[PDB]
This record gives sequence, C-alpha cells and structure tokens, in this order.
Amino acid sequence: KNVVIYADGVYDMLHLGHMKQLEQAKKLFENTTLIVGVTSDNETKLFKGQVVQTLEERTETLKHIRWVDEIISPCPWVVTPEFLEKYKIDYVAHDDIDIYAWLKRAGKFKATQRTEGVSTTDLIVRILK
Amino acid sequence: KNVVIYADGVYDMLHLGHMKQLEQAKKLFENTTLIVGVTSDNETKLFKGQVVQTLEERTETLKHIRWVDEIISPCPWVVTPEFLEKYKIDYVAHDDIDIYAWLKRAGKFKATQRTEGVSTTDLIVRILK
Ligand SMILES: Nc1ccn([C@@H]2O[C@@H](COP(=O)(O)OP(=O)(O)OP(=O)(O)O)[C@@H](O)[C@H]2O)c(=O)n1
Ligand SMILES: Nc1ccn([C@@H]2O[C@@H](COP(=O)(O)OP(=O)(O)OP(=O)(O)O)[C@@H](O)[C@H]2O)c(=O)n1
Ligand SMILES: [Mn+2]
Ligand SMILES: [Mn+2]
Repeated sequence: KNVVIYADGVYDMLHLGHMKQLEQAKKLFENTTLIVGVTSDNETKLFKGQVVQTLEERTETLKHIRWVDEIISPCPWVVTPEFLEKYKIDYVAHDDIDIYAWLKRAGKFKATQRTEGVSTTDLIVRILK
Repeated sequence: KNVVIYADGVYDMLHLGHMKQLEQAKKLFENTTLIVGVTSDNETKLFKGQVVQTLEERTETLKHIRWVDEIISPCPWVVTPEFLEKYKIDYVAHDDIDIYAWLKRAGKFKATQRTEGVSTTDLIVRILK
C-alpha cells in the first residue's frame, strides 16, 4: 500500500515553492514515504551554479519540513536505475521543464508544479520596496 | 498526558533559528500539541518593526513545519490569562531576553534558546561574499 517517492534538488535557501513541491510529492498517493535527495556543493556549482548554503545547512533545514520522511544527503546528481533499486524508490518527483525521459518511459516520473514569484531572492527584492 | 505549548512570534522570513525554536517548544514534554501564534502586520510594525512577509505569507510557511500542530493567525500581541484559558494552553515558549514575568510567576513559561547567525538576512550577507 505504501509508495516510496523520491524528490531531488538543491533546495538552497528553502522557500514556499520548495515546500509546496515537497507537499505535492508527499501527496502523490494516499500512503507514501517521501525521500529527499540534496545535491552536493561541488556538483551543483559544477552543473547548476553557486549555492548559497552548504550541503550541511541545506540538509538541516529540510529536516524540519513536515512532508519529508527521509533524506539522502548528498545525493547523486543523475538518478540511475541501480539507485532506484537500492532505495526501493517507486516514483521520482521533480518539476518538468530530457533528463527524465527514461523515468517517464518506465512509468516512474511524477511531475510537480513550480510556484513562481515566491523565491527567497524575490523576497530580498521586496525588501527593496 | 498531553501538554499544550504555545509559541508566539513574527516568524518573518522563516529560517533555521525559528525552526529550531519550534522544535524546542514541541519537545518541551513527551506528548505535546504545539500551537503557534503569528503576529499581525500592523501590530508588529507598530511595536517591533517592518515585516517583510504578510501575515498570510508568514502563516502559510509555518504550515509546512513538522513541529507545528496548530496555528493562531493572527494572534494577540500580548498573551493574557483569558487567552490561555480559551485555548487550554499549559505553557508559553519564547526566548527570554519583563513581559513574561506573570507567566513565570504562574509556572507557565518555558524559555527557549535563540540560535544566532542563522537568520535569512545573515544569508544575504553571505551572498555578498
Ligand atoms: N519556485 C519553485 C522552486 C522549486 N520548485 C521545485 O523544487 C525543485 C527542486 O529543487 P532545486 O533543485 O532547488 O530547484 P530551483 O529552485 O528550480 O533552482 P535555482 O537554483 O535556479 O533557484 C523542483 O522539484 C521543482 O518542482 C518549485 O516547485 N517551485
Ligand atoms: N535566531 C532566532 C530567531 C528567533 N528565535 C525564536 O523565535 C522567536 C519568535 O519569533 P520572532 O517573533 O520572529 O522573533 P526575532 O526573529 O527574534 O526578531 P527580528 O524581527 O529582529 O528578526 C522567539 O521565540 C525566539 O526564541 C530563535 O530562537 N533564534
Ligand atoms: Mn534551490
Ligand atoms: Mn521574525
């Protein structure tokens, strides 16, 4: 009955958008375990960009989120089939903007919706009045 | 067996310090209900200072925190004995830096520890390298 969901990301400076994505993930099915993978500092910087918070900081904040059942920190950048088997993961949840083609082909991808305009750094903009 | 804890604050731009305080509050006793009160925009500005996020935003973020069982939003600025009776509150938890004298006299105050240097706006400083 219980379904293992895996959501990965940077989760830098956690904001409402991240938290809403985690809720979506958690709620994909009636009974779930939500595993969150947090990407490493150097892989993020290498492939995505400067991260503000360290892995240790980004991971500690996620510990406090209601939807998060388990954390894999650091997590591998690219998910692989072996990785899915190691953690008995049933679905991978992430926004969908193809690195996730093979998961969609397998029926293992559950797209989640971004919520724009609610990023921490949008808030700094508001501080600027 | 179950103990009602009440923690109030602004909780603007929620960060690790807030989340650690909420965990402390929640963990004051073995079995607790943690109620969080979020202060109104105009009372905060009037007594404390400019708030970045609205009451509606500050409250929505708290919804996602694992330790939070119930939210009172907005909450009264000053807690009163009548208020404690309305919500069957057993203890009030807040940092202790006296507005809480009457609660200490009653045995109803549980001080919590700030964690400094982990505020969102300290993070903007780090962005400045
Ligand atoms: N405003 C946002 C930001 C993120 N997410 C979700 O969180 C992402 C994973 O986290 P991250 O790797 O942190 O992504 P971004 O925040 O998209 O990236 P940037 O560094 O450019 O802010 C994806 O699952 C996406 O669905 C979201 O739903 N809404
Ligand atoms: N770094 C912090 C910030 C807040 N808190 C806790 O959260 C506070 C309640 O929230 P708020 O009213 O938001 O307080 P400050 O964050 O202290 O205020 P400022 O607006 O000056 O940042 C108190 O309970 C305090 O113990 C904490 O423990 N550590
Ligand atoms: Mn991020
Ligand atoms: Mn605050």
